[PDB]
Amino acid sequence: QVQLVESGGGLVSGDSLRLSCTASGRIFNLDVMGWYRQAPGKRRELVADITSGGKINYADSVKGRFTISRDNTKDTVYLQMNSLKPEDTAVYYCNAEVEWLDMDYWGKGTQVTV
Amino acid sequence: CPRELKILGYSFLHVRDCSPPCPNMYFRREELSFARYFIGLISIICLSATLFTFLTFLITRFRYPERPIIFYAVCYMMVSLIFFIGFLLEDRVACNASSTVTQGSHNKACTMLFMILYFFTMAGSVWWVILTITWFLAAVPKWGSEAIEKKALLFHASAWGIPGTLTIILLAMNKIEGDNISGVCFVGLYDVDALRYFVLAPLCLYVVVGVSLLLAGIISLNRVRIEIPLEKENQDKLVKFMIRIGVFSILYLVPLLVVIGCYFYEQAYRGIWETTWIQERCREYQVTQMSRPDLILFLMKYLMALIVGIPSVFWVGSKK
Repeated sequence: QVQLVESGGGLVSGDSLRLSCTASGRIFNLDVMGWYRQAPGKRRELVADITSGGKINYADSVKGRFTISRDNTKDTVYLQMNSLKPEDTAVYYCNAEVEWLDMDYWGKGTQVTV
Repeated sequence: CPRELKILGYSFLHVRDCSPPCPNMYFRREELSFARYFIGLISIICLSATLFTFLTFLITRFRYPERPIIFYAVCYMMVSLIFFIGFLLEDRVACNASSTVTQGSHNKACTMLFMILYFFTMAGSVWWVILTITWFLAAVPKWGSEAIEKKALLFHASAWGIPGTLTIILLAMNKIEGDNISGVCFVGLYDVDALRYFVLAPLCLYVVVGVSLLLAGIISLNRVRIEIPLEKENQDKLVKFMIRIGVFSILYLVPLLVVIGCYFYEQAYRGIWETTWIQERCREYQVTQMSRPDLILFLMKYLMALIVGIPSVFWVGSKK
């Protein structure tokens, strides 16, 4: 589950911006859960992964700009995109994983524009 | 008796001092000649298969819940390595020349191998048992890769400490024992009590605990493959994982059950190899002691003792 928090981006942020993702249909312990983009382009790229309280890992061209967090009683991963400039235009996808079983969960429905 | 004092004493056969002969110890000479080929031809190739696994391991977000497999592979790699003394030197110091000849408790010529073989043999079994417990967590519990890893120091403590104490408890007043010409220093090859108490029982308890928790993990997952229908695609995708656990568990629990059978066979046999030694000794040679089991049983003894570590290859090859 993701929610569309969109207007058009800022319509060229204002002062800030945040996304949220949340999982209520779950069985196994979601180990790594994060976000991915697409330009729209030939790929779906990584943004920021959190590993159940540690090992936050941002994007190798975007690191040092965003923030990511997580709650645990509610399986919610957050992404705050401060200092945002257009090339963040992408339909974003929340992602979740269980490692030993190798099951990957993808949400749908969020888009940012400028 | 070819010994009279530890030159405990060295007392094996109900006596102040004695030692059973090194050639024709139990069995016919012929089968020793082909064991000379075969024990190696299985052990070195099993070692070659097992070392590849560790080689790949030294190179999928985290390995925290599959971690015990690495140390399993290492342990039985070492077991195979020091069985490779089967024809490594092309000398048999461990049956010392005529010197603690047959095998020396409290002397270097034997102790340098028992303390590794017994240690790693127990360590591998404990690694498999706590691999079962590692899968028990994160199957019926709600535990993650990082959360389970937080008990890793306790896991290493148990896994390397049980073999450590089981070795510590085998000094002068306790039983370090010999080997056949096809063997390396190990406990219980001539003494039934050593087997019964400090070999057979730990293996049986480990296998029992593993079965217990392995089934209470696999059939605890059973409640999830069906009885929650919303993401079918995993059915026959997580199936690869369950079937891999099953295959691994078969390929492990076969050899341990077989070797426990062999030791139960010796715990009901060696009582008659002796009671008729009063009638095969006092000269060179119930109505017979051994039969076709002269190889077909003690050969699969060593075979299964070596192929306990084979599940690693059909575990690693299913994840590529």
